[PDB]
Amino acid sequence: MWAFQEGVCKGNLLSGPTSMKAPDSAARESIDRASEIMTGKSYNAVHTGDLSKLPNQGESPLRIVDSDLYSERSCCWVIEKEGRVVCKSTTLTRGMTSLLNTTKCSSPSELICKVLTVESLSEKIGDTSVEELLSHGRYFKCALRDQERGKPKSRAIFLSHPFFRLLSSVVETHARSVLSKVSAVYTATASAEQRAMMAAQVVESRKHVLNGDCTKYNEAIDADTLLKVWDAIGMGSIGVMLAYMVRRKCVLIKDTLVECPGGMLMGMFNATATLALQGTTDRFLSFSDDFITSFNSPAELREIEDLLFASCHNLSLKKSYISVASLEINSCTLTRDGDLATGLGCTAGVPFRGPLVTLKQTAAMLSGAVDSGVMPFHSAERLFQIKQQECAYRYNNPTYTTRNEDFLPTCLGGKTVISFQSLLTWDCHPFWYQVHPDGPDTIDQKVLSVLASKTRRTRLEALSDLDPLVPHRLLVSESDVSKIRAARQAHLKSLGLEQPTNFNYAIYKAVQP
Amino acid sequence: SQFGKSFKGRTEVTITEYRSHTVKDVHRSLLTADKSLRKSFCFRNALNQFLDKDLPLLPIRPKLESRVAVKKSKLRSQLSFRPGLTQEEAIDLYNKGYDGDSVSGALQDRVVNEPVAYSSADNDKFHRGLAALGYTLADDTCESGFVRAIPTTPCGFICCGPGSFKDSLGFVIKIGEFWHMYDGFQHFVAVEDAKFLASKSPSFWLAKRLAKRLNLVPKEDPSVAAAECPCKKVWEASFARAPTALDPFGGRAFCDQGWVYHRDVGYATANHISQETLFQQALSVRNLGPQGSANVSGSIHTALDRLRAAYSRGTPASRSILQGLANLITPVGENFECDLDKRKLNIKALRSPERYITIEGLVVNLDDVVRGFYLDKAKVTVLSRSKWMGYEDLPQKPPNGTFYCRKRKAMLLISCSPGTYAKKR
Amino acid sequence: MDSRFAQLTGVFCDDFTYSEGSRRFLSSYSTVERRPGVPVEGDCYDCLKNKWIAFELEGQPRKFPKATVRCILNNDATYVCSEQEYQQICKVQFKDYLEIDGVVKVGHKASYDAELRERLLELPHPKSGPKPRIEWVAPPRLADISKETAELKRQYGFFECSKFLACGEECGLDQEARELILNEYARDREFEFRNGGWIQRYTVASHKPATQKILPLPASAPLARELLMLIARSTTQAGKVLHSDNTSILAVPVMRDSGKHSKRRPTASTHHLVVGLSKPGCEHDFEFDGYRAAVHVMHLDPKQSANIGEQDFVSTREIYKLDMLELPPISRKGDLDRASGLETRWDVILLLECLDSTRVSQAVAQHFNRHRLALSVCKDEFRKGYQLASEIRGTIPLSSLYYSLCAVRLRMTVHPF
RNA sequence: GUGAGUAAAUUUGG
RNA sequence: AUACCAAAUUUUA
RNA sequence: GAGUAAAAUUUGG
RNA sequence: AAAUCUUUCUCAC
Ligand SMILES: Nc1ccn([C@@H]2O[C@H](COP(=O)(O)NP(=O)(O)OP(=O)(O)O)[C@@H](O)[C@H]2O)c(=O)n1
Ligand SMILES: [Mg+2]
Ligand SMILES: [Mg+2]
Ligand SMILES: [Zn+2]
Ligand SMILES: [Zn+2]
Ligand SMILES: [Zn+2]
Repeated sequence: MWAFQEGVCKGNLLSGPTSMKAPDSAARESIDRASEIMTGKSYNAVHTGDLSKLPNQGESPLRIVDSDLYSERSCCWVIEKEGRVVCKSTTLTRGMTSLLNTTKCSSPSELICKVLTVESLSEKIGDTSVEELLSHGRYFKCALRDQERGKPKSRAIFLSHPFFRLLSSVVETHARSVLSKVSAVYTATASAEQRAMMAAQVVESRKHVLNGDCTKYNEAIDADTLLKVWDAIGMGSIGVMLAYMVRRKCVLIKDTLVECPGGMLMGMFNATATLALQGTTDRFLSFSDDFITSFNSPAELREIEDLLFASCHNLSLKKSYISVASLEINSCTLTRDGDLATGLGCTAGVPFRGPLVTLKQTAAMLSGAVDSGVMPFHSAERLFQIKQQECAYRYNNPTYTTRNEDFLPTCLGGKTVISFQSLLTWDCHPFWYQVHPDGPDTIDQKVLSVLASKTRRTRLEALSDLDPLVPHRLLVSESDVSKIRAARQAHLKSLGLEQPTNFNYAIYKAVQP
Repeated sequence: SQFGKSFKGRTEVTITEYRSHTVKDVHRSLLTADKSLRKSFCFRNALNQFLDKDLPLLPIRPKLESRVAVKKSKLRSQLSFRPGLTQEEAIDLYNKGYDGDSVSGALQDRVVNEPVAYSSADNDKFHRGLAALGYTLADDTCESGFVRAIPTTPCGFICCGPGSFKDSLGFVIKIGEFWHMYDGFQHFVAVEDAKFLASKSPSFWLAKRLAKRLNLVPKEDPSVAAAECPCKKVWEASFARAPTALDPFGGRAFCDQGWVYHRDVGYATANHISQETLFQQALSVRNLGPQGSANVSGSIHTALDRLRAAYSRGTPASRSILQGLANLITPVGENFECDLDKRKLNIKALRSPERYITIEGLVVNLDDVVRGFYLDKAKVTVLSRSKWMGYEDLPQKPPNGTFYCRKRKAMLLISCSPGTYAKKR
Repeated sequence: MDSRFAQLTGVFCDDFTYSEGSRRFLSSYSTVERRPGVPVEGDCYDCLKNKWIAFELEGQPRKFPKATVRCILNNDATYVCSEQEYQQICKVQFKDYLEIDGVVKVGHKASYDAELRERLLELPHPKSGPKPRIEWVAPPRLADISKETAELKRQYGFFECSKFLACGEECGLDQEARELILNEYARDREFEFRNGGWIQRYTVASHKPATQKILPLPASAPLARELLMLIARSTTQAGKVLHSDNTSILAVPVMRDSGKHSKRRPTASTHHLVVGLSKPGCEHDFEFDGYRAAVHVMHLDPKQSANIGEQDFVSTREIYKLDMLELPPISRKGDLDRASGLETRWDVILLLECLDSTRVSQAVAQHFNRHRLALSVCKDEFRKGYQLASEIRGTIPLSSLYYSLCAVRLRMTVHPF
């Protein structure tokens, strides 16, 4: 049916593909492509564009954003038990804490200063050295990412070492800063739609638009290119160390370590790779492997092709195309006058995940559609009514509800089929507030979150309810935590209060006027 | 003894690391959401619970009623500038026994952009999902006229046209090295020490507005006072009211580093900067100094360098436009040389062939402005020699857009059009 | 406020007391000594004199309020301060030389920098690689899509029946007969019966892919919603017959045969054999007690079942219908058939897309969107975006790709763009 | 590798 | 030359 | 088992 | 047996 749409349609209505396959095949394929590129047979990974005009940031103070170094996302931790190497998946928080424990350092910034101020690669920084950190920081673990529409073969992703992440955060922060200072039209922080609007304005002075994509982007970004950019902007020894670890990277596949001298392993440095092109020319509006340049004559198109080749931004001949009436970037398509292209576009369907979460997600999707020009409002109302009927078919059995109140949704035993306009303009029974996109969490979300919470060790003393002005980079010991908690509790008791009363900004503001 | 296990070998850790280590874990269920909700009748029991106890306590929200006529337009970014708690207010809430972490999360001013293709006559902002139906966020005639670029009925005062200062209107102005705030009743003076706005009564409403405009923390300082003060005379004097919507701070410039505020008007509820009003806004503050009203994409220093480079070669009109843009983008009081007459000319900014600046999502080629495009003559680029279906014919004075021209029988794209940017009407 | 001075500040407040016991100097960098709810205006605070103190170096002012007292650490070893008391306190307390480390900059050049640069130089480097020659031509024509579909058909061919796709239509049996047929088919297949449920046991695997062919399209899919809901319910309800209003299925857990000590209940990873019923008339016919029906199987993993069961057929159809050109009638093999084709077969195609857990039709749709938007494309390479047979394996995804290409061809045939 | 048993997904969706 | 945190959800590379 | 990066919504702190 | 290295439950030794 997507083939018979009159307008633009990505085909996002169904869910993305699923896969229970092992990640070995995809990771091996990626490494093989990188190796093939290294031989100079398929694509270009040798950067020849001039980057001498990028401003030097070497004089800036070395600052580390601590929050970027802790998360519940996965990472690879490396242990050398008996001369062998063991790579295990852990949280980035646990990996960073283990790193800081091994090299006795209060904070990551202290660790980076210590690493930068030693006088030998063998000098100890605790139970380790810079040589050992570089050896361990080049090890990656492989995994599979699925549920991405249009990719029947899911993509290989890689968990990196905490030390690698620590250096990457610094270099990427400074690459983004240089992009903000040097890019003709800054886009590293804009959304897809904002990028499309800016591109529409940018390409309005030339006849032809090159809707462009790059292929094998991460496999064709070489350690030499990364070091070239980092030296151009002045990352010094941090950049040298990161490039060295990238050149010597090894990926654990199943039980074997496989060397991958080429590439950067699936988007490890998006801003640096973007700067590799943006630092040589101002003719492209791009981030990562997506650019929307324009041209007037075939000679200008040849110039564009040469510029892309020289920056290791190999044009994807499968997907790149030339257009004159439209322009598309980041899957957002606009007409040359800035209008959104008629059609469903990127509109995605809502799968069945609960009686009320399904309706709330449908409401959010339809609100997004109608705020743009995707569909008229009455179509959205009809679709919402149809969704309510489908939810009634799915969820109106005793295993979900035993109620018969009139105001309830028909999918919960009621007889109310709400109008989209009535719901949106808070013109409904309060039971429906949870279904409004801006409303509070629905009953299903609370139930599922409770189920997730009740799945179980020993907790550290909580360090909540802090003074909102205390910087989070300050240090605390166990006794400090105990003393701070005791003082706060004493102050609360002086106010005749139990646990601090939850503060809702909206509610509190509503009491102001 | 969990501290000695989680942080073995260390006695001190940052608050960030400790808090990240005290994060509760969530285990993803292997069942579908449907089966999870069915398990043990958890959702059924929760629905009973909610209908019996939680639902009656839910407050009733007001119903949206205000609508305006809207028309389909280009895809634009609707900008909402939601302010966070002020520093003193956060201290007051924390010392009152409220959650410190929640208060900290509400301390930061947020700016969000939402795509929308629908515009009203007065560039109103719309409720989520109701732009097509024209439900506006906005809800005394002088209050209504103060927020309008062109008030319907002048009242003989500054809010609604040229005139002097009414009682409900206050102003904040800069004299010498001090900020004078006058309401008609109370006159106060404030200074900037290091990162604080020190004043006798920071709780003063005009003082709060000034603190928000200068990006400073209010502070109580008895020993702040000024020597000369024309606040009475300027309060009794009459100033021209530039035709412009209120800046995101809710104020309107009336003189060099001086802004008028209305007590009942908190923050701008309409798009301050748009494609049709950008150049008028720039011209209004030509010589009023930095305004800090329009956000620039990228680096402010780079944008000022590009503006200076274009300014170095241009006619007086283009020079005035460039200075107005520089004032529009420069924050008030910060370390910026927005005046494009004392700023140093950057050679690298001259090296580049095209000088682009993005203000509130509008991309402007300063080179095009220098040769008089957005205000004098439009730019025409031929797209094809075939007539495209569904496109209107070329008007005599076309605005921006795609048209079919019969005079040469071609599809033309019009950009940088005075019919879209100047719009003298 | 700068962390560099933190330790220095701590030395300044060294067991100094006031008011008979209370600490005098409170360090801004100390989390315990900080006064909660009080903004910081210096490195430390003197409670006795109620004054903020900051420490500065020569020619290095720090951004603090003017009311904060500055203790200037002169280049020559001396500590100047407007307040004499703080001067004496600094003189005594900074008895040991407390040299403040300089600010480390991002471009800092480490001692081992040259060593690592040499190491990098000795390691392998990429070779230049060839510059592609790009010819920009018109997008592919109808003949190219026809060639792709013909290539798929020639290489794989067609099954004789629609197999599980036929389960989108009523088998013409009552609930009792459907349950009887399903249970008796399970018995005849020699499935283990345990605890009132069916288990399919396996011992060895050939470790080769199953035969792949294209599925012919049934006439219609009136039971699409019912079938998807049944698959959704089978995610945990496996081993017993599940009934809907107009049809039924049987999901059998597939577990290994250890022989004596074997798995007896499914776990999160156990696969299912989904058995469904359609009208007879193929090699899969099964008869019992005079009741006849075609029995078709589908081997799914848990993720595939969960993904399939969650799709909303009706809403997807309506959303597509919102802005759809007229759909032409098509034959069993996705060919334009004005005389005898059926427009309901499009529903069947939609159902197929719902059943395909790889959703290759999404890749085809994205490439076709690019095709319809394109004025010029790269010669011989853009055409090589519809060749997705190497990305997928199995009858269902192969048929989905084939009918997606057929949809593209039909669009180019009946509604040229 | 040997032996033994049969918490978790069936309870409860037309 | 320089000059908010997590959980869930949607989209995007 | 699910990484890097961007935008946004809700909830919690 | 099939969309085929997946269909890999527990306990003691
Ligand atoms: N989920 C994602 C998606 C994209 N990315 C980055 O985006 C590049 C291009 O992703 P793509 O899928 O487009 N493949 P790419 O090799 O360019 O080839 P293709 O265009 O398919 O021909 C990748 O390399 C990564 O850096 C990522 O990190 N995570
Ligand atoms: Mg692209
Ligand atoms: Mg690509
Ligand atoms: Zn008035
Ligand atoms: Zn005054
Ligand atoms: Zn058959």
